[PDB]
Amino acid sequence: GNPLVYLDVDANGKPLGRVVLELKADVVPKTAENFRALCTGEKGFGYKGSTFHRVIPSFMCQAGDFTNHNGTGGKSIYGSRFPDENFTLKHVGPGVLSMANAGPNTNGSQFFICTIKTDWLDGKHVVFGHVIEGMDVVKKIESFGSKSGRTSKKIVITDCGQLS
Ligand SMILES: Nc1ccc(CNC(=O)NCC(=O)N2CCC[C@@H]2c2cccc3ccccc23)cc1
Repeated sequence: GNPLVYLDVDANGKPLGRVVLELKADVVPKTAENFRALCTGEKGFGYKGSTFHRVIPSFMCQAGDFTNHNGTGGKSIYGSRFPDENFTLKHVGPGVLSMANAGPNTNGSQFFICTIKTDWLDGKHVVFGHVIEGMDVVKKIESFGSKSGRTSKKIVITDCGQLS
């Protein structure tokens, strides 16, 4: 079935707990496979040690720039960027997992988890999963955000991997 992956997240050196995500490989296999491998780190690189660099309360929490560590970078298992697979899944509510981008067909490794329904991103950002467990962790992360997106705590993915 669909992969289940996890992110263990710190805020200022103390553990917040674990976010578990289902990756919808049945709808978006390529996008799901990318996130899966970046979680395990099996290609030699991935999310372990990277940060949530942009967090905006009542919107979303953005992470995954493990190359430049500032929100301009990241890369996929396929190459630096890969196409928008499809826009079949929608940004329906809190807990939606979706790809950040710099316009059409520029998916890399950056992703976000919504804390509200973000319908205006439908057709622009590829939705590829959702939060199975650990929305409390997502809310903690959200609480350390700000209007500009700058975080008030250092939010790090200390460990990540595949559960099934
Ligand atoms: N591969 C790659 C991906 C992203 C980037 C940098 N691009 C972005 O951060 N773009 C914005 C973006 O993807 N998102 C996800 C929802 C959060 C943010 C976003 C998306 C759409 C509207 C937003 C309005 C205000 C603040 C953030 C907005 C560079 C390289």
